[PDB]
Amino acid sequence: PGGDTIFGKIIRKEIPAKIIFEDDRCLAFHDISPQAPTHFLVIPKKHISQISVAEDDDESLLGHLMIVGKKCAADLGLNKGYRMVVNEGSDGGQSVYHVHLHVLGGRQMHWPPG
Amino acid sequence: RPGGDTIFGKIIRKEIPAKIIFEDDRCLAFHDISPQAPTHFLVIPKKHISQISVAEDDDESLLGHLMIVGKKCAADLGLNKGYRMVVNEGSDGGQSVYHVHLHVLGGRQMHWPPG
Repeated sequence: PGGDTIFGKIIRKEIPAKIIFEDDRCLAFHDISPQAPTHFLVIPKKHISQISVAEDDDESLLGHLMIVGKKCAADLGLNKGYRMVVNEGSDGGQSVYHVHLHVLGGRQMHWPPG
Repeated sequence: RPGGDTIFGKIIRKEIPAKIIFEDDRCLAFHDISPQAPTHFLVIPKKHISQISVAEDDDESLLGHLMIVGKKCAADLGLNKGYRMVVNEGSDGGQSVYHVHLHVLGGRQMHWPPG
């Protein structure tokens, strides 16, 4: 395992998180520093440090994060829409080196996206 | 019609011009006409899916492929300091074209919140 980051600790259930959905290969949970009325993350259980090092073999898994994200969004009542975000590196503002998909909604999201 | 009715379908079929970065059997990457960062491009599926909220379970590989292509193009374009990937859904998400698309933005510091 899950990796040497705080998201690894969350996957291993070593520290608490408000879990929305789990399966054998990913976990969705509310972000601890929410930027919208609904703001959650979907992360793979496989430790991929960042999107730039993902491989072709990971394509199904990455797509799974997005499908889980959109299903969780529907379940959380985000019927007016939402925004998904993946941050990479310094310029991307990536805060934890474990791949994570942000899903934000419950308010108008603006442009540019940061 | 292959590619759908939106202006992204027109781009897929080469009916309107675009600044194409990458093309394969599943997707197309091209620069955004209204960039919000020094580098700002889109990766879209050739299969028309109107928005992420209606994607099917069987679309997983294709959606993941958009991200792999996004990160490969970012590398090929020299975005070594990082970048942000964005999918907009519906009104609150600020979606203006109803054909699924992955934004990739870089070349400057991106801020938080992401809009």
